[PDB]
This record gives sequence, structure tokens and C-alpha cells, in this order.
Amino acid sequence: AQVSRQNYFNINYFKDAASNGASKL
Amino acid sequence: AQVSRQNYFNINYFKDAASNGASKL
Amino acid sequence: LVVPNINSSNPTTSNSAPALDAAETGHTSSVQPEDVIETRYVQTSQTRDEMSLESFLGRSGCIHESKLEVTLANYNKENFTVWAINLQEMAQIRRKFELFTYTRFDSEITLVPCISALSQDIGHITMQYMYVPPGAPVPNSRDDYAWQSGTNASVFWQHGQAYPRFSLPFLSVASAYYMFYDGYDEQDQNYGTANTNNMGSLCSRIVTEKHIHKVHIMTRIYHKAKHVKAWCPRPPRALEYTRAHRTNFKIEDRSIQTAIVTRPIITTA
Amino acid sequence: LVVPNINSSNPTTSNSAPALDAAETGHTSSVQPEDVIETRYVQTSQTRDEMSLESFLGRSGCIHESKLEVTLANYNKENFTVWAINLQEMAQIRRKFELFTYTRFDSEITLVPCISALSQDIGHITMQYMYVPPGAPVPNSRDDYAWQSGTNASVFWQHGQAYPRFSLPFLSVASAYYMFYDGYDEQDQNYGTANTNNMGSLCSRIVTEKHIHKVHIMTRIYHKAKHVKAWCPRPPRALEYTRAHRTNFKIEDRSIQTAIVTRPIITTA
Amino acid sequence: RIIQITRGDSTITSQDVANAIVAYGVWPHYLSSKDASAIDKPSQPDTSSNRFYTLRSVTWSSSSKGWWWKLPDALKDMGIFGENMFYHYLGRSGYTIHVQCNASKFHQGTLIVALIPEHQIASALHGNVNVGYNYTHPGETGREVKAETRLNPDLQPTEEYWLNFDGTLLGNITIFPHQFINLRSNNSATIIAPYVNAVPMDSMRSHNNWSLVIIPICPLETSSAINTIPITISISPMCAEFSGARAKRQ
Amino acid sequence: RIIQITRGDSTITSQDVANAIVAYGVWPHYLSSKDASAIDKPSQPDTSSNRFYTLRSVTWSSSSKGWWWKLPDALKDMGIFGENMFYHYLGRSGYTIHVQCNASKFHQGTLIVALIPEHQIASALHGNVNVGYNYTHPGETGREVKAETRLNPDLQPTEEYWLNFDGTLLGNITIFPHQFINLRSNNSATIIAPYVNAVPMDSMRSHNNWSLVIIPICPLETSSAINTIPITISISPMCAEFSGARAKRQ
Amino acid sequence: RIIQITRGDSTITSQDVANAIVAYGVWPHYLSSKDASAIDKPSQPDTSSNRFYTLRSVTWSSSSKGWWWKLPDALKDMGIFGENMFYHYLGRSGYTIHVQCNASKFHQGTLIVALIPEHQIASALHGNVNVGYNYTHPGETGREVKAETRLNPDLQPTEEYWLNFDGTLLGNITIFPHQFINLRSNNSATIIAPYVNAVPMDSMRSHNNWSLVIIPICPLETSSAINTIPITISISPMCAEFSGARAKRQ
Amino acid sequence: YINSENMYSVVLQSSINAPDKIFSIRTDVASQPLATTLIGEISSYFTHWTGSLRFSFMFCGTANTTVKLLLAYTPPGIAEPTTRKDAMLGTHVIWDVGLQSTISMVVPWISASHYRNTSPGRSTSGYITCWYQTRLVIPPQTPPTARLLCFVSGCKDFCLRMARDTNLHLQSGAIAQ
Ligand SMILES: CCCCCCCCCCCC(=O)O
Ligand SMILES: CCCCCCCCCCCC(=O)O
Repeated sequence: AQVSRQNYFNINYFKDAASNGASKL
Repeated sequence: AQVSRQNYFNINYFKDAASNGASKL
Repeated sequence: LVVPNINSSNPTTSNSAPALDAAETGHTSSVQPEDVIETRYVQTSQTRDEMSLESFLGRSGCIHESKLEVTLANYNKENFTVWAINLQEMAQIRRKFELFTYTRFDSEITLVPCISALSQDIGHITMQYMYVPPGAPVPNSRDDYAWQSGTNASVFWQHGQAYPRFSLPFLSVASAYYMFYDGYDEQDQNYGTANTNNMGSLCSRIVTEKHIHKVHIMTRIYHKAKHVKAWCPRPPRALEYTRAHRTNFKIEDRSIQTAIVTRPIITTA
Repeated sequence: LVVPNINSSNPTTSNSAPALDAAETGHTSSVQPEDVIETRYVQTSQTRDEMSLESFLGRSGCIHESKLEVTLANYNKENFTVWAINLQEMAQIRRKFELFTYTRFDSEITLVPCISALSQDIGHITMQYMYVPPGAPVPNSRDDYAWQSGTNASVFWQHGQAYPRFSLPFLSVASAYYMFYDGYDEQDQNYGTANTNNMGSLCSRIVTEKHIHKVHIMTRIYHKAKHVKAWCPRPPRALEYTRAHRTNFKIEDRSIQTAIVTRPIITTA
Repeated sequence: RIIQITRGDSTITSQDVANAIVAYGVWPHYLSSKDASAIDKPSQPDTSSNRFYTLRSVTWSSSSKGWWWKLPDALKDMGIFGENMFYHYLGRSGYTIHVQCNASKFHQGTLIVALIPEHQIASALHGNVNVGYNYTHPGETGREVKAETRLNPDLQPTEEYWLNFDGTLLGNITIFPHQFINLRSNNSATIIAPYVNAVPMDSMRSHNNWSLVIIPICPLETSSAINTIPITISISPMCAEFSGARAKRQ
Repeated sequence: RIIQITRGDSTITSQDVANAIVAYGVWPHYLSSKDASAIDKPSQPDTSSNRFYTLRSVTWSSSSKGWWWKLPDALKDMGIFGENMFYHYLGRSGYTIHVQCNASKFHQGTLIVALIPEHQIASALHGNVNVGYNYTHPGETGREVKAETRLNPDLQPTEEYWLNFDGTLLGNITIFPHQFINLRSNNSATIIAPYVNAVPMDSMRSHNNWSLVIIPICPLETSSAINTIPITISISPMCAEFSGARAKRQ
Repeated sequence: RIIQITRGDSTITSQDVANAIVAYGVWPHYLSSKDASAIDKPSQPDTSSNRFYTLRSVTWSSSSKGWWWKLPDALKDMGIFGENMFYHYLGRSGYTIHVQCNASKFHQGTLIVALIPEHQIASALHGNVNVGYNYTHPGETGREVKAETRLNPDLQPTEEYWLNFDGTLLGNITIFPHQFINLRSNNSATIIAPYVNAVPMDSMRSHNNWSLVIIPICPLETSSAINTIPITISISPMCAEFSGARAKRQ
Repeated sequence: YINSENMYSVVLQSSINAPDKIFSIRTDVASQPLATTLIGEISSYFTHWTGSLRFSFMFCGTANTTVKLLLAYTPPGIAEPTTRKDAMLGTHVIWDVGLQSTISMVVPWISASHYRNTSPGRSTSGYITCWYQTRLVIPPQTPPTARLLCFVSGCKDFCLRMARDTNLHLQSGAIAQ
């Protein structure tokens, strides 16, 4: 799963909701 | 192999049954 | 996330005045550059991304430095710290959040252990950090059974191990952390955010057993807010913070010093 | 994993009483909020996930701290520890599991070596940890051939190497680890879980050869239960544990102190 | 440029207003079957409660520096509302706040009318003091900005208005739901406020969700005979809800 | 032969009852858009009001001759209901009357429980006397049948129970909504009463639509240690409605 | 609200019971071809074994504090069952436990009847003592809660009932298969127990899979002539299975 | 009664002829004395909780013995009700003992917030008072006292979170191998 900001990959290696990186907008 | 909890990847890098992470429910 | 652009404007001679309004309404008057001046036409790139909530509080800051002083002798008796958890302790941080009446978010806690050596050597030091929830048994010795952490969350750090850090799911029992609280106790007491934002407490203790070298542990604690929402913005803090969980601010025998710089005369800045 | 929601309830005037039951049955009486009170209607989010077996015992805790004291002189003769393996040694843990009559699960063992320095220097220290099964030859010296670990499982740790840790497949020769045991020996002796839960023993020994600096090794052992099932829940332990593999609890010249707090009068808590 | 507000068995007018403003832009409503936690049939007294309740007029002069009241509480004595308030542990509501104050074409002066959420004031003192329940619970009278020694300054809120009472600057107050009464333009202000707070309902007693604040930003000047005018306050709660039916607390 | 009655945040039981009886056979309801005359939005406090209100237990003995209370009034102090009662001119409601009284297989005795409409009692005197407001407005305590001189017998209701208090014979009392508590059979009675009266709503104060009456038709006899048992009363109003919102009368 | 239990050549009744309860909710059965490890043709004596075996009635008084027996063992002398028990190394079974105890409408008192798995009691002493085989192997008589010095307290189980004998609080005992005999309501309890234990079968001698426990939670009070009633116990094993056929051990 | 069964029972008098309190307890699951009960003890391993509670009461007196109690939960925000009036204005349940020994009744989760602290400060979940509705009544020849038991369990509703170490139990000084 990869995207476009202001291309890169980023799935969540972690099982818990909080574990995850910074949100999008 | 990736899923949804309370999306992330997780195969088992390990050959033995016990080696594996915490179970699901 | 983009900013609107600026449109050519023209020599208005309208019976309609947009510039004239009334603030009484309680509204911010809707007037844009073009409205008032024959303007250019500008394609704006400018980005508010950074001006995003998560972009603001989404930065790691310090909230607490918990210094533990190693005492060889009564080793298994002292040599443990406690900290009632909260953010109200470290202005920088505090102020930001204190920007809004409520906030909701998960927390990424990051640690920075510092060993100030005292004997000519450090040796091998191992720290433990048990997050202790309200109700959980509080450790009372460097050897309290409590550090068996059979259900509690504890994280270990030793000399040479890289900065520890973990993640924490928005706690509280209500939709959001209260930044302020116009209310009291079930016992009409403690007018303060203090009523609610008991989160439990953080505890550290050196594991390394009775040894030789007197030394000091200076674990600093750092916090990034994740997955953020907030409501009801409030004016910023104007002066120094006195105490936690209180808005108080009047200081022992000293001026009420704002931030406003004074001047000689208004007809010159 | 969700909790049911709450349904609007209404002014019952039934010939049918659900609230009236009899505990004699041995059953927990089936009555829900609505049954007894004109209730609201609530959409419940609340999650029992965390309230999951694996979520409980699925946390790493300490079960044993095995302190080894380096003695320069007779170096190759002592300087090795032993530990008869079991969980019955470290309340926190013990109590939880002691929640059920049987448990089955694999184990993740995590290690925490701590070098308490004694000479002005540590030098280079290397530990070995041989898991020694029941029947396997027990080491009797810092240099027992046994530490050739030709079939045994041994794991090495040195100063600077990050916490070691490994995984272990549910052992035993029956479907589950016995938490309790209302039985004796083939020789009517030892009424205790002790009959079964011999797992063999854990052994450590510093590899680093005869050297200079007297020092101490404080390897702490930590255990997370994985892939968990359990049956027949029992009441929790009420007081302190006396000894392992025994339910005993009466203590040398001291009160039978529960946890119940006493009060003045029932018509006031 | 006019206005007629009706609630319960009560109706307000004002021959001249700035178009009232809505709290954070959310018209008040009952509690969501989805959000609720009070698992019992809430009581909604409706026309009896959700009506207009007129306060105790305070007197503005060329010397007045400010006043405030906290919500709920204020209307702790006002009919069923008040009653229902104590008789139930929990309650929820939003209100319509209508602040009125006439004068004449021959006066000048300006008031900031501002409703504040979780308005935590600050005791006026150095070190471990707090605020005394009794003091943030004035009732209909409210607090005046009186600068002249109190019986227990150990639990007195700051009498420092311009600091919004909490270490924030007046003037960065507009960040809240607010209007201005500017005698020369309007003669009354109005605000409608939904329930705001991080839980479905909260204790009517232990806590004040709100906090109205008025301040003469612009001193009441006049060459007229009357140099002291009154400021009346009228409030209607809306969507009045109570759970936890029991005895009346005191 | 059992029973569980739930109202507001309150629930009653009785492991043994005679199947409660409905007032005149009409289950209570709100006011008809067609009948109403109160041209204002009535207030319906619902779970808060329409709940169970337990009285003040009176003591029955081998010597007790009777008691009564009047409705409304009785519950003039009982939460919102009471409050809403005075704060509004007009009100309407029906109630659930549950009279409970346990004893034992080793007692005997019988009580007539009867709810009376427009129950006009008669002062106990010869010529131009009337009854004194205060006396037909006892509150939760009710009137006991005390035969021993009163402070102002000039306005005392007759203490003549067997005459139903009004020149009608007890025994032709059953013509009203009634049950019997016969210790040897049941242990509590119950009645549900709609609004009855020749107008939509009436003054909660000036008038009592109802009037419960109990009478030991059959003396409490026993060889048991306890020869005095209590009689508790619990009442839930239903479909609570008030119009004419104003100040609280005293 | 009745009951008739039949097993082998034996049948029980009880004109009044609380509907018996099943162990962990699993009706007993023979050993799974899939689970078994005993690689020999098990013996199933059936009607001869799987029958009702009545114990030795123990006497309850206003002073009795508790009793227990362990299963198997208890029925170590009871016909084929007992015999087959020793003659085979291994055995498996579940049982039907029927605890009966009549009294009268004129008594009061309450017993907790609870079946416990792997019930490891605790010797009543400080430091390295254990429990003595002989003491957790009473037979049909069971253990009484006798608080008065034993011949070898060095291997005596705690006589501390309320601590469930094992450092768990009585009252958190219900977490086990249990019923209550409450004289005023029922007059006997019943429980059916499957084989529970972490292996197919286990030594009939070396180990007691179970452990019944009774405790007068509520003291036997009465004004009646008989102030001491007996408590009888009757047990039927079910699905009786033995492997490891050899000589009879002693 | 502290180290006997008798702490689990409550006694009632045939001699009491009035609206008298009989006992009361805080509601918080890990409140005393609940704390030590299964649920309480379990809760004592988490920091948060929410749900309704199921309290059950069993009469034990002779079969011929009658009574009518009043079980009342009073919402926090106020203090222990002193009179029966004061009590019954809250959520309650009039219990008639007749044939079925028991009578379960519920403590509706009624919080300002969603979850609550397993370990409470000065904050409460109200209490559960117990009153004489009638009078414990017996015949001639009968025990004049009555045992009354009390249990607790969580409703379809109940739920815990935030895993943490238990306090209802400790270890000071090592265990012997
Ligand atoms: C063990 C790590 C502790 C980190 C806690 C972050 C929680 C923030 C709660 C905000 C409460 C406050 O300060 O008002
Ligand atoms: C070498 C690592 C040892 C870890 C052993 C975990 C096995 C747990 C067995 C439980 C037996 C008991 O304590 O009753």
C-alpha cells in the first residue's frame, strides 16, 4: 500500500491500532 | 498475508510452530 | 491541502459595501483582498499541510525528567522513582495542547536514560520502567514484588541499548482528555483538571543488584501525540505556569508580566 | 470481539417475574438491565479483545532471578548456577495462571543479564545458558563436558549483546500443564504439582576464562505465554505464597491476613 | 435587524440586535442512542424546563469592570429545571442565552458577551491554594469584579478580568462563542449553545459545562442623567435531560 | 398468581397477589387533542415523574379502625412530581397504587382497599361547619381514624369510618375500584387509575381527584409474637402532565 | 420441580430439588479413540459399576463447620467399582453426585455443595511440611472439620474451611460446579461430572480427579426437637473404564 | 466476623419493626468489599471498566418465615442515603420473599463517562443500601433471626480494559523451592 504527499510504501508491521504511524488528512 | 484488528502484514519468518507471534481470536 | 488563489479585481463603484460590517454579530467579517483593492491574479502553491493538527502536536516533546539517585546501602529499599503521569508539567508541551478545551489521541512515549557516573567506573546498569495504572500496587522498594510486572507493562533499558520507546492508546474513560475542568470532586474539592487526569503513575528502578559504583540515572521522557483531534480552541497561556492542573499564575512577590512589550507612544511602533 | 448493546425497555406489569430466581440451582441468574428498569437504548462499542485469555497471560513477566557470584580461585569448579524450572516461584505470574486448573501454551523466554562490577573494571564476560532436560547430565563445574551442549539447547550472551530471548513449545507429556494436583507419588509421597512439573533445569556458566576482575552476574528470567488455552477456573490466591508446588500458606508466628479490609459497621462503607 | 425568540411559555423580543450566534455552529439536541451511556430512560420535562429563565439584573457603571456566571448552577433554583437538576445525578442540556441591555442614542459603551466551555478560573494566589466550591457556585447573582478583600482569599478566584481569569489575555477571548453589545448599535445579544463536554451527561452539581462572561471593554460614558444602566440576563435551557433518578441532594 | 410492576427507575414485586384491577377499566393516557383546553404545550416529565413513590408505612393493630389519603396531594413532596405540581397551575395524571402488607400463615385479617373519586367527606358536626383545607391535605402521613378530640373540631372531618366518611354505608363501598387484602390469601393489592374528573386538567393543589381508603373490615387477630404489622403504600403516577408554567406556589 | 435418577440397579428420588447441574456442561462419556493412549481393550463393567453407591451419613449441627471427600478413592470399597479400581492401574470415569438432606418447614440453614477438580489442599503449617497420603484418602467417612489437635499435625491438611482449604476465599468458591441446599427451599442437590483431567485416564489410587466439598454457610438453626440432621451422600460413577489389568494392589 | 463464613451472611430480626437500614456497600467493582469477589478480583487486573452489575440475594430463614426487603442503588453525585425515603427515590427493587429464595437485581452502569477507574479515588459509583420494607415475620416456635446472602456478577453489559497488576495480593520476601 503506497501513496503521494507534498511514491512510497507503508503497511503497518504492528497489530495494535496505536502502534501505527502518523495519520493522513 | 495481512489483516484488520481493534492493515498490516505478517508472515512467519520462523520454521517452528512455537516461534510464531501471538495468536488471533 | 491547498490555499485558494487570488483573483484579478476591478474598480468597484457598487451600491453594495462588503467591507462595512459589524463585529457585534460575534462573526469574523468576510472580506478578501480583491473586495477592497484592484488586485492581481495569483496562482497560489502555498500549503497548509504543516498547519494540520497532527502536524502540530504530532511532534515529540519532553514532559518529565525523572532523576534517580543510586544509594549503595539500603540498596533494596530505595533506589526507585515515581511519577504521577501528566503533561501539565513542562510548559512547551502543555501550552500547545492547552490551546484547546479537549483533545483525543494516542501517545508515543520515548525515553532517554542518562548515566552521570560517580565512581571512576559505570559498570553495568539496568533500568526498569513499569507503567502503573491507578489501582495497581505501587512499588515501595527496589525489590517490591510489584516489579514482577505479571500484568503491568514494563520496559527495560540498559547501558548501550538504544533509546527505548513505545506506543500508548488514548486512555481516559471519556471521549477526550480534558485540557481544563470547570468542576470539583464528589466531595466539592480540588477544582481542577486534577479530578480526572489521574492516569496512574510511572515507576523506574535499577535492576542491577547491589554493587560498587555510586551513580545517577537521568531518564528523560518524551511524547508525540498521534491520530489527533481537538475541539473548542482557547486563548493561549499568557504568562508562566505556576502549578499543574491549576490555571493559577500569581507568583510570590513578583509582577504580573505578560509578554506584551510596552512602547512610548501609539503614534510610533 | 463485541459486547451486546442495551435495548430500550418498557413498563412491565407482567405475571412473569425474571428477577426472581434461585441460586440453589447452582446457576447464575439470567437478568439484564432492561428486565428491571425502563432503560435507554445504547449502542455499545466496548471491546473484550483485551479480556482475551492470550491477552492476559500473553504478557511477559519475571519467574526467576539467578544470581551467579564470580570467584577467581577454583574458577574451574564453581561459577555455575542451577535452577529447577517452574513458574511457581514469582507470585505476580503464578497467581494469574493459578487462576485455572489447567493451562496449555508455548513459552517465550526472555533474558536480562546484569553485571554488577566489583573490580574497577568489568572486562569481557560471556555467559552460557544451557536448558537441561530431566535426565540430561547436570554440569558440576564451570568446565563440565556438559557445556559442549552437543544436543542440548544452549544460548550465549556477552556484555553488549542485546537481551537474549527464545521460544519454547509447550512441553509436558499430557495435554496441559497442571496448575494444581490432588495426587501423590508412585510412592504415596509429595502431594503436589511437584509430581509432574519437573521440566528439567536451567543452567548458566561464565565462559570467559580465568581472569582478574571479581564481579557478579544477575540474569533475570522473563516469560510470555503464547497460543493459550485454559480450563476450570479456580478462585484466585487469597494470601501470600509460602512455598512452590504447595498450596500451603500458614506462616511462622503471624496472622492469617487476607486482603479484605475490615470496617466499623455494615450500615456504612 | 429584529428578533423574536420563543421557548416554553416564554417569548423574548429585541427591536434591535446583531443576528444571534450559534455555539460552535451546532444546534442543540437530545442525546444520541449511539453516544449515550446512561442506560436508563432519561426524563425530558420539555416546556416546563426548556423555558426562559430571567436572572438577577446587575448594574453597570462607568466603574464596572466585569461579571460572570457559570452554567449550569446559576439556574439551580429555577423551577423544575433546578429541581430536576439535584433529584438526578446526571443531566445534559444546551441553552439560549439572551443578554439584554438598553440605553439611548446618547450613551456609549461596549460589552463583550462570551460563553466559555470548561472555564477553569485561577485562584488569585501564590502557591498551593485552590478555588472554593462555594465561590464558583454563586447562583443567579453571579460574581462581580470586586477589588476589595474577601473572607478567605485563600480560596478566592483571581479578580483579574483582563486576564480572562485564567492566564489568557482578554482580546484573545473572541476565540469563544461571543457577541458585543455596543449601545450605539445593538441593545442585546443572544447565543444558543449545544451540550459541550467530553461525555454524554455530567453531574449538574459537581461541574459547570459553561461559563458566561461579560466585560465593559468600553466604559459606559454619558452626559445623560442616568449614568448607571442595568444588564439583564435571560437564559433558556434546551433539550433538558436527566438520568439517575433518586432523592434530592442538598 | 405473581406480579412485577415497573415504572420509571422503579420496580415492584409480590410473590402473591390477587390480579390487580384497573380503574373503571380504562388504562391511563395523555390528554386528547380533542378534549384539551389548556392551549399551551403541556410538560411531560416522564420517567422522572411517572415513577414509584413509597409513602409512610402506617401501623395496623387489633384496634385500628381505618386510614385514608387523597390524591393528588399526598405526593406533594415527592420529587419533580411534587415540584412540577405547584410550579404549574394545572396538572393531570392517573396512578398505579400498590398497597403491600405481609404477615404470615399464622395470622388472620382483612382490609378493604378502595380508591375513591371526588371523595367528599363530611365534617363531624351539627350545623354550619365545613372541613378545613389543612385537614383534607395530610400529605404522605394520611389521616388516621383517631377517636379522641381534635384541635378545632369545628373543621374536623367525621372520624366515622363505617359511614365511609360521607353518609354512605361501608359495604356498599365496593361500588368503587377496590381490592381486598386478606392475609390468609394475598399479601398486597394493586390498582391503576386513569385521570377521572369532568375537565381535562385541574388544579393539583385546590382539589384531590382521588382518595384512597383502607379499612380493617376484619380485625388483625393472631397468636404470634408480632401482633402489629405495618402497611406500606407505594404509588406511581402515570402520564404526568402540567400546564400553566409559572412560579412555585406555597 | 421434582426428579428421578436411575443408574444400574438403583434409582433416586427427591420430591423437591433445584434442577441438578452438569459439570462444566459436558455429559460424561467413554474415552475417545482419538484421545486414548491406553493401547489395550479397556473394561467397562457397566450396570455393575455405573450404579449408585450410598456413603456414610455425616451429622450436621448448629456447630458443624464443613466436610469433604475426594474422588475417586471415597468409593474404594464399593463393589466391583472399588475392586476394578485397584486391580487396574488406570481408570476413568465421571459420576452423578446426589447430596440429600431433609429437614422441615420449621428449620433454616444453607449448605454449599461444590465439586472440585484437582483439589489441592494445604497442610496447616509453617515451612517444609506436606500432606500425608493417608489424610487425603479418608474413604467413605470423609474429613470432618475438627479443630482439636491431630496425631501428626506435621502432615495435616489445614482445618481452615472458609479458606477453601487451599488459600482461596470461600465465596469465590462458586466458580466451581456447585449447588446450594437451603432447607427452606430445596432438600437435596445433584451434580453430574464428566471425566476431567489432562490425560485419558489416571491412576485410581495415586490421584483424586475430584473432591466434593460441603459447608454450612448458614448455620442450622431451629426451634424444633431435632436440632441435628444427617446429610447423606450418594454417588454413581458413569462410563466406568479400566486398563492395565493385573493383580490387586493393597 | 472477619475470618469466618459469617462475614458472608447478614442477619435479620423478627424484632425490628421499622424502616431500618441493614447494610450498604460502595459500587465500584474493586470497591470494598466487592473487590475480593471473583469479579472484583478480576477487575483488579485492569484499570478501566464499564457495565451493569447483577446482585443477587438469598433468604435462608425457615420456610414459614416471610419478609419484604428493599434493595436500592443510589446514583453517585450524592452521599449514602440516611432514611428509606432518601434511598428509594433512586433505582430500586422491592423484594418479596415467598417461595423462590433468590432475587437478582441490577446496578445499571450509569456513568458520566464510558469507562471508570477499577481503582477509584474519592469518586464513587453510588452504593447499595438495604432496608426493611415490611418486617421479618415468623410463626410461634421459629428462629427469630434470618441469614441473608449476597452475590455479584457482571451483565451482558460489563466490560474491562487496560491490563495491569493486581493489588489484592502481594509477595514480600521469597518463596521456597
Ligand atoms: C508511561 C507513559 C505516560 C504518558 C502519558 C500520556 C497521557 C497524556 C494525558 C494528558 C493528561 C494531562 O496532562 O492533562
Ligand atoms: C529454560 C526456560 C524455562 C521456562 C519454562 C516454562 C515452562 C512452564 C511450566 C509450568 C510448570 C509450573 O510452574 O507449574
